[PDB]
Amino acid sequence: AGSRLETVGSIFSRTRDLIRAGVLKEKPLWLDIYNAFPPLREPVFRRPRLRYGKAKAAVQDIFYHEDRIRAKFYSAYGSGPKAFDLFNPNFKSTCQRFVEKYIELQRLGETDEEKLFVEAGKALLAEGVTLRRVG
Amino acid sequence: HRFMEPYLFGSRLGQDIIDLEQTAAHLQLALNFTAHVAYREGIILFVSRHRQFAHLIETTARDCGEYAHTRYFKGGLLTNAPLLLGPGVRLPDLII
Amino acid sequence: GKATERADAFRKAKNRAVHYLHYIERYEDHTIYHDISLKFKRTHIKMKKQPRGYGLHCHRAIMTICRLIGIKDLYAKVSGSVNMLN
Amino acid sequence: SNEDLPVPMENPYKEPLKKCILCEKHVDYKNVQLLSQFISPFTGCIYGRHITGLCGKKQKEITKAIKRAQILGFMPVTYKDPAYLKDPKVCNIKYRE
Amino acid sequence: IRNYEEHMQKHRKDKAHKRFLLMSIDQRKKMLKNLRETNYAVFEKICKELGI
Amino acid sequence: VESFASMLRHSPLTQMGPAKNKLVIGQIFHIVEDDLYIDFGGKFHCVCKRPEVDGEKYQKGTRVRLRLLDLELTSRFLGATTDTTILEADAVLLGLQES
RNA sequence: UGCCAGCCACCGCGGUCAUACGAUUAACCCAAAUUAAUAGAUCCACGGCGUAAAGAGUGUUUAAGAAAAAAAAUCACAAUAGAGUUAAAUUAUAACUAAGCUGUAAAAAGCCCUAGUUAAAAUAAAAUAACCCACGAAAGUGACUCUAAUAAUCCUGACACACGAUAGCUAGGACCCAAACUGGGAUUAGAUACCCCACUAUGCCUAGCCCUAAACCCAAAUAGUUACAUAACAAAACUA
Ligand SMILES: [K+]
Ligand SMILES: [Mg+2]
Ligand SMILES: [Mg+2]
Ligand SMILES: [Mg+2]
Ligand SMILES: [Mg+2]
Ligand SMILES: [Mg+2]
Ligand SMILES: [Mg+2]
Ligand SMILES: [Mg+2]
Ligand SMILES: [Mg+2]
Ligand SMILES: [Mg+2]
Ligand SMILES: [Mg+2]
Ligand SMILES: [Mg+2]
Ligand SMILES: [Mg+2]
Ligand SMILES: [Mg+2]
Ligand SMILES: [Mg+2]
Ligand SMILES: [Mg+2]
Ligand SMILES: [Mg+2]
Ligand SMILES: [Mg+2]
Ligand SMILES: [Mg+2]
Ligand SMILES: [Mg+2]
Ligand SMILES: [Mg+2]
Ligand SMILES: [Mg+2]
Ligand SMILES: [Mg+2]
Ligand SMILES: [Mg+2]
Ligand SMILES: [Mg+2]
Ligand SMILES: [Mg+2]
Ligand SMILES: [Mg+2]
Ligand SMILES: [Mg+2]
Ligand SMILES: [Mg+2]
Ligand SMILES: [Mg+2]
Ligand SMILES: [Mg+2]
Ligand SMILES: [Mg+2]
Ligand SMILES: [Mg+2]
Ligand SMILES: [Mg+2]
Repeated sequence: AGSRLETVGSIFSRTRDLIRAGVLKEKPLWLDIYNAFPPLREPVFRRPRLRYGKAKAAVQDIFYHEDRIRAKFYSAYGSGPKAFDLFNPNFKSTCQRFVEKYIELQRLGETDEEKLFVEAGKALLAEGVTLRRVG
Repeated sequence: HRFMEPYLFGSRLGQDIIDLEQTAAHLQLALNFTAHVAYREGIILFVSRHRQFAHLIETTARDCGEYAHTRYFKGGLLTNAPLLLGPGVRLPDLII
Repeated sequence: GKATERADAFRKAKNRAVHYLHYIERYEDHTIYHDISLKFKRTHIKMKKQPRGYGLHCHRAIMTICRLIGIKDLYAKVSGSVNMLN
Repeated sequence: SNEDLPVPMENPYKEPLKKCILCEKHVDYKNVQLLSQFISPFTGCIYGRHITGLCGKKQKEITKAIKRAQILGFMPVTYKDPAYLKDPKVCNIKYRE
Repeated sequence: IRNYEEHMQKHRKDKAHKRFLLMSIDQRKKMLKNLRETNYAVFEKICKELGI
Repeated sequence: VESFASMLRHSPLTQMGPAKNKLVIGQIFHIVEDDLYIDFGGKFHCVCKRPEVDGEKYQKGTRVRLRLLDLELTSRFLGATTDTTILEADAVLLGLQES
């Protein structure tokens, strides 16, 4: 009638083996689609072993040079007066504007962090935004 | 989960980010496979045990003309089909 | 298959047997492809490939399974526990 | 060629670790006031970590400093010195309910 | 080794230091044997000077 | 065609940084007698109680202001291989959105 | 025939309806041999050591053997042996008041040279800190201070050297308190036991011996891997 073993192999592997054996005389309709279009990974059962020892995960942290600049702004001025809005795909945050002007300012050849940070704050003040320093 | 490591682009401040490039490749085959089994007059069942989209998924299957099962799943449904449903029952050819 | 009566025990076992089916590859339909050495729980069973002439020199339970699968040339040695289920 | 990929850098948002009350400060067996604030005024017992809140380094030093003053003759043993009963409260235990 | 012997002569019933004294002698004995099988000229001078 | 990596860099979520103490506006999508299910654009929905002042104007689709503390509440207990999520988020109400 | 007479290589049979004893019919298997008895061929571990028989109480070293890629002297805290010291409690002892005081599920016995309060040596033991997890090779160590001090330029190793809780022995000193043995009371059919009261060896210091533990984290030392893979249970599996 069929095979009900989950761990032997994929559904494709068992179906074509039974058909080749001669027990299943009616080819399932989904089988033809599978041969033409195979998935990226064949569905083979594998036991979720727990990781022991010095082995760690290979997932990398998502960090950018922008994040380093954002840390200084958040540490000094805290959260900006503008309210973050995640519904707008093209939203421009106050911190993001600070980073963008920070990148443009450092293209002039300035290396000192203090000069870059102070001038960016003064430049933002010229645009009308509020940068009340925390503490 | 340990098996989802290859599909993860990375982790952002302790929050995992799924690599959409691999999602697009998988979703392209999934939709392509779904249509073909529907083209050949195949039974498609929507299964989702989540009590926030149960009505939406149930209505989605009605519009498509296909079947949905978002309620409690009985133990011997797909395996012991003849006793649960009826003497001669055609098993679904695809489950979503 | 387990039941209160021996006659009912046979009936349950037969019907439930066809639900669990394997496909065993047979090199030239007379032998396994290569020598296999495995240790399932506490049962050590070692099987070896053989030519056509010398066939079916294995444990009496293995010979019964081999004739059903179709293998006609095999050598098997069972070490450790000889429990039928294992 | 893609410059949008993340770089392997340490976390820039690592908030500095919390400092204990007596961190970077020198405890002593001669200042009774500092040692007296960590003693129950009614009984004279020494509070644990879950009440004092000090770290693992300044808890042992306070314990050793207190016991040195007990024998050398600088503070009472079975009660808190009443002269230092009005010092600011640092422990997290409340008796009156 | 000389420091342990001075300590042992005072505190006779100490057993932790007596174990250290015996192991220190054994380690020096092992190292002297290794030196002898590699550089005999240096081993003779060390043996004569230290009184070992 | 814009590469997926470029999308994350300019996304508002990445520009937010740490989720603690961030002023984020949200929209209410479900109303109970005392609980307001608010969606702030994150993965899950935060739950807050109706304030005693101007409580009659908190209706479906109304925009409010939130202070995110944890993007997703999740903790680990002993004997648990995997953390037990709460499928919610933690936030507080600072008032209604000033249109 | 009726657990009788008897049978069996192992498991077993016979206790008035035995395919197992004895006889009969029939059958099976060897065959000029068959069966029994004793020797021999063969047969244990290139397998195992948390729970099964099995990691020896600990460390160093000799004989011996490994090295082969890389890399590695540690460390706030209660190691140890000396010297000095005492906070809280208890007792000798004195004063005062009271006639009772101790004890149990309930009592008796004991005490009345007693109890409460105030004043107070010696001996012994080390509240809270400790919801910390440090030191030592192990057994062990956690009141304070000082002195001396924790091997190896950083592998394995015995029957050899050194050590080893507690109980026990020999000699001297100490004795608050606890306490095998012993005596009394109670319980019980009996109680040379559990429960109550008294007291000794002894627990303590100095010197010597004994060398035993569920000395158990029942998991040997040094380098490693998370691959392969669930007997059961427990503290996941494995390689050199
Ligand atoms: K004490
Ligand atoms: Mg057997
Ligand atoms: Mg006979
Ligand atoms: Mg008869
Ligand atoms: Mg017989
Ligand atoms: Mg007979
Ligand atoms: Mg044993
Ligand atoms: Mg054992
Ligand atoms: Mg050993
Ligand atoms: Mg040994
Ligand atoms: Mg040698
Ligand atoms: Mg001594
Ligand atoms: Mg009486
Ligand atoms: Mg008295
Ligand atoms: Mg006396
Ligand atoms: Mg401890
Ligand atoms: Mg050592
Ligand atoms: Mg050392
Ligand atoms: Mg050695
Ligand atoms: Mg001893
Ligand atoms: Mg003793
Ligand atoms: Mg003794
Ligand atoms: Mg004698
Ligand atoms: Mg004596
Ligand atoms: Mg005595
Ligand atoms: Mg006594
Ligand atoms: Mg008696
Ligand atoms: Mg022990
Ligand atoms: Mg042992
Ligand atoms: Mg051991
Ligand atoms: Mg060893
Ligand atoms: Mg070592
Ligand atoms: Mg190791
Ligand atoms: Mg089971």
